[PDB]
Amino acid sequence: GTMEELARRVGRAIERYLNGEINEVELALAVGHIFRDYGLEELHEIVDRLLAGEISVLEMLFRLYEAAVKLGLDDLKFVLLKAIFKLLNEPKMVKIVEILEEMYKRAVKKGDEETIKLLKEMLEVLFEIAKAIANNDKEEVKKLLAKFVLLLLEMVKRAIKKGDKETLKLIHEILDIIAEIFEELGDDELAHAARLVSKAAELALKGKKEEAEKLFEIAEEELKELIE
Ligand SMILES: [Zn+2]
Ligand SMILES: [Zn+2]
Repeated sequence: GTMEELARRVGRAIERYLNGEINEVELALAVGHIFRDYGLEELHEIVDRLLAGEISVLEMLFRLYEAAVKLGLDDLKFVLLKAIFKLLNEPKMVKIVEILEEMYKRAVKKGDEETIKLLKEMLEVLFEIAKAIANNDKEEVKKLLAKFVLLLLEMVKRAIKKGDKETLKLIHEILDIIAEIFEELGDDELAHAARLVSKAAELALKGKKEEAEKLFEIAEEELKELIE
């Protein structure tokens, strides 16, 4: 079939594995069969390694995401990222990925193609965040999240000059989750920058978009200082 149903089938298989309905060998066999049915041999060879016991579920998910990036499958990328951030116990990152998927789905049904690139770059940043979390590199996670907040700031700046309103609400929700994550990581300046960007977005959405700009410059300057 189409690449839309492949992502749904793979997501259902991984969800069954995570909920405990099936085991590792059953998951490997089912996902390999799904990949072979759609003609994707490169993903099938990766799943063969999990079937052979060489690698684990998380490493296989990472390799599958890297291969899907090269192949250009987007819904598969979102499914794989959600599965990765569910294997590592982080509900907040899963919520961020869910909101990002909603924005991508809204963007693909219209002519907006500039936001697709932004969502791709932020997917790259989130993948790097997951890789740093897997290595327990807590210093790199903060820098990657700062880059993610800068990308969200770029998106909100682009959206304000347009008529989009639900984009502002989704970005505000994402920024609030990011600020909560920063607070739980024992940081306050980056959390303050995230909340400043969120406040600017909310002020622009409310109707007062003149006070939003000074907040935007203040927040971006602070983020650039804290990235170094
Ligand atoms: Zn095989
Ligand atoms: Zn404070």
